[PDB]
Amino acid sequence: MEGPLSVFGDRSTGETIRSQNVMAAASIANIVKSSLGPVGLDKMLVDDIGDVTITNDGATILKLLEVEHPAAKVLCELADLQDKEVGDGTTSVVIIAAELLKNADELVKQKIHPTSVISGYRLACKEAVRYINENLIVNTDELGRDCLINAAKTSMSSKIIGINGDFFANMVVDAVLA
Amino acid sequence: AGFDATNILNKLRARHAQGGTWYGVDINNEDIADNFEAFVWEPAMVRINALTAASEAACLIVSVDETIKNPR
Amino acid sequence: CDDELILIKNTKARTSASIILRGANDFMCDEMERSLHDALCVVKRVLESKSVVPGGGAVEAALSIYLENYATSMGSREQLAIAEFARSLLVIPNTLAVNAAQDSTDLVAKLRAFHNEAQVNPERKNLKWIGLDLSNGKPRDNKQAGVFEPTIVKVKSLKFATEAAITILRIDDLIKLH
Amino acid sequence: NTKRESGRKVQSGNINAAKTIADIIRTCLGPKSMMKMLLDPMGGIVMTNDGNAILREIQVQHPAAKSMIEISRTQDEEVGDGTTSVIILAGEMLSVAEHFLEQQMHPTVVISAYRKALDDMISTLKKIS
Amino acid sequence: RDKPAQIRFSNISAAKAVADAIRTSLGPKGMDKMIQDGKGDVTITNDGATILKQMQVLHPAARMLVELSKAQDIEAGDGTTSVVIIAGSLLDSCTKLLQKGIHPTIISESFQKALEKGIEILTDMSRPVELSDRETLLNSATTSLNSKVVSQYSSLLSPMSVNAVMKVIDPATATSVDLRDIKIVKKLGGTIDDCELVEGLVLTQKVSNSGITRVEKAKIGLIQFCLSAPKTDMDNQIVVSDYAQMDRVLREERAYILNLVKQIKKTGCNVLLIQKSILRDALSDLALHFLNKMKIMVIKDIEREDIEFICKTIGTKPVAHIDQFTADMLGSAELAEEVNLNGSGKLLKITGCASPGKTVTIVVRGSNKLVIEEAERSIHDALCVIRCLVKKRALIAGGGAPEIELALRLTEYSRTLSGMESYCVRAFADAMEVIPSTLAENAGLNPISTVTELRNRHAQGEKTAGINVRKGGISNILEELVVQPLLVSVSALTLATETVRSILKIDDVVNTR
Repeated sequence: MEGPLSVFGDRSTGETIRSQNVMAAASIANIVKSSLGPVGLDKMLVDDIGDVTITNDGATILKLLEVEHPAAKVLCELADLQDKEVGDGTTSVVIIAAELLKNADELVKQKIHPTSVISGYRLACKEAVRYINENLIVNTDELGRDCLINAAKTSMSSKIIGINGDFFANMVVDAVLA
Repeated sequence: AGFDATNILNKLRARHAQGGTWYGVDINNEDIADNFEAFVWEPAMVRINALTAASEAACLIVSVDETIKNPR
Repeated sequence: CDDELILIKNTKARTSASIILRGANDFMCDEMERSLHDALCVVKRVLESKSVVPGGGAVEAALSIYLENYATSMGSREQLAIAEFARSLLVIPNTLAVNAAQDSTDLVAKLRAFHNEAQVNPERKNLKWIGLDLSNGKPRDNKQAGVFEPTIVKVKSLKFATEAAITILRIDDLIKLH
Repeated sequence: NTKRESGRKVQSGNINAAKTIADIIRTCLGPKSMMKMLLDPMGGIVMTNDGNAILREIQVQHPAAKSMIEISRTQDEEVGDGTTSVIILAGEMLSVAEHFLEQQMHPTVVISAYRKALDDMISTLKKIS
Repeated sequence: RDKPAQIRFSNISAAKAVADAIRTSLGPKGMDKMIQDGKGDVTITNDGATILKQMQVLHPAARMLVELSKAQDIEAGDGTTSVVIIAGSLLDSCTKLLQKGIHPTIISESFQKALEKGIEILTDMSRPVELSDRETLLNSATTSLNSKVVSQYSSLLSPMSVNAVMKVIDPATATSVDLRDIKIVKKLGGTIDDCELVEGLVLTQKVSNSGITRVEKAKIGLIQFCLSAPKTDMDNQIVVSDYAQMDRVLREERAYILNLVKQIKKTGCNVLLIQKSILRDALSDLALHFLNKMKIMVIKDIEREDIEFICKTIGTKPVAHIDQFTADMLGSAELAEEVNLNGSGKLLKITGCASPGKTVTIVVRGSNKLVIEEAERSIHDALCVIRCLVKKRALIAGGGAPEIELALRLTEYSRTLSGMESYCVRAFADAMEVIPSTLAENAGLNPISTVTELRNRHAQGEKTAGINVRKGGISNILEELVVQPLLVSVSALTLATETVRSILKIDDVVNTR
């Protein structure tokens, strides 16, 4: 860690255990960034000199990772519990989750009273909640040019290996409607 | 002014989302408000002067990461 | 194909279809089927929600400078508070397109090209394209592709984003245990 | 626990152990052939036409020293040949392309490159087959 | 020599940093402690009001503060940090005054004189509020319960806390409604919703299975008597070598005792709390299930809690062997009720009994003991802060805020004393401004915005008021609904005064071998 090393256990006596957590938060987030999604490169995860695994998943590495930092603790579960939510946000939560605990406690400490800063990271997310729920704008499969057929197609034509989106513009429609 | 910069600075930003005429933090009054109406008064000429310096005074050496010196 | 299936024609309790994927080998069908499932899933994820959000951070990098200016809106410590998160809706694409090696500072150039004072707009429509297609690294006008995620998966992570932040605060009295 | 290793350095770790295997059995390959000697810590003579045989009998590193056995065992399972050829192509190409390309800053167009240099490869091969 | 100063300084040093590492207090501040111990054991700790006791510290004055940590917790049960946060507020002046030409003796009564005048002014900022008032009970519980574990179940706990106190209330501004009085028992199952205030005595025992009495007509438990049987208390010359004669001994042992338990049910007993001792085996597992054949609630190795409360409430004593029958020293019982809510938990409920005008027994429930302890420590400290308001009827500024009010005004008494210790008072009269700015300690970046303000926030508010430390916003520190009886704060000052004054007399080097 950083700071006084003679008192173990997340007493670094001051922001030393805040920063060692946020720099760990940033560090534990460094795992998932280059792992983010498929464009995020598959990591080869050494489980032992004889044990490895290859995953770019955000929640797969961190279940395997050990975290004795509190901010590294909250980051693994957030990758996992949002995976437990969906699996969208195995990677997603991790990046800013390093930042917001680094972003939160700073002003919280500044307190006029700590209650003020808590919403700042909720409020914009709430304002993202509306904005996110305000989105029919992209991802709508039901509204296509071909509707479900292109919802098939464009989703097939995203993963397209081939004539996926030709006969397969039909199938995802056929499959869900069979 | 005895003030925390940032909150005051952020206020001034909000105060420049509200106001923005002369508003600023004035150690003159140790307040945050219109400067020119706070009797914070200096010609606008020195601004361009400083700002001709500000951005340009920095861009000189950052144009040089290879800097040669000689004994002679 | 030397592959036989027992065709039950006009199933009278309810309709059905069993779609036979033609590969020259069986693993050609999985490339289809992997393209199919996510196509099936994303349409099923549009069967999860009507309101649906674009893949990629053009959703976030929009509100980013929207809400990092909304920092200034409340000003004070909240301009600190609100910006700290709303500066961070910039960073996810900075991971996204860079995972595609697009130098997302070029992407946020394209993102915030969409993201305007004139376009603050999730709407349901695009006067700005809010889609960021993560099979590329730069926005594509697909809204039916399989990469995008429903509004269910996101507002979740919004809690998770703020969850690493204040979860670690509520402690009092840092101590040492022998 | 908390540890992070990075990219091109890990890619280099992928380059290193493989780059060694890419050599002797490449010399052992084909009508111009060699043997790969293995010194036992007691001094026992071992030489083969397969370096993975030498690897199984000596220290194997967690990098591609492990994998260039694996994928050659993958090559050993399928056609039962080219294991000698796979070890010497992979680490070589990974030693060849990456630095030239990553200084241009991308695995990305290199991601497409191998299957593109595979494409004509597979293509004109079957054509001149 | 030099021996007294250093360790006494170390008493002021090692304990101060511990007391300095204390104040993160009142809510969302700092970052969580997942604590690798001095032994390496990894432990998660939050809400340092409890962590005080949990904290393991050595060194003479440093371990003194954990022992001083319960000092606020032992009698009061509210604001447990109040003494530990000021444990270094005296150590503030300690160094200076030893270095000021002021004697540890002159520093000794200095703590006193500062304590004397301190608790005096606190009475002025103590707003007396009715000792029996449902609100001053409910809201004292609420405000605490708001800070304590459950903020929702507060609405359940606070009246149950009120109802538990108002049952045992001996309405006074002096000691009443003790902790030995109110009996707080835990039951697996139910809910905190199903946490039940029970006026009558409820013993928490391990009851064998069911098919036993949930019903009326029971003579109460707490029996120490063994059941004398062949192969128990009675001589059997039947020798055990061969398996058959080894078999002949248990059968006369098992066949006889079932008459004994009938005699036990003949006493009218549907309940036996059996001594944790053994007269031989005391009651064997033969005897215990035979007791369960008679629907007699029976716990071998009963807790000490239901031994004394059944003496305190039901007025119960052991009764003799049931062949000898009983002296009927078992207190009066009527309903012996085992609540099975989804069958979870074994709970002995005596509805109606001898009672000492006291001992509400509140059954604290939940899906698990963790859910239970969410209510229990909360209802306890809710009872406690109510008990504190029953102890001292008043509500003052909560969370250490009034000490900064006491700070300025004790600086006035720094002048009124005009003594050598008036300087000592002065040094400490400014050492009570430390906590609110210091409570903000541990969280984050760009710090200083909190510090001198919380000093000035009362100073700017004259001697009247400043921002609340637990709530926030410019207001009266005193009237918030962050409120504690005057006891809690006058406790803390009284507690740290002494143990830290011992430091002044801590001298040389002396160690028991």
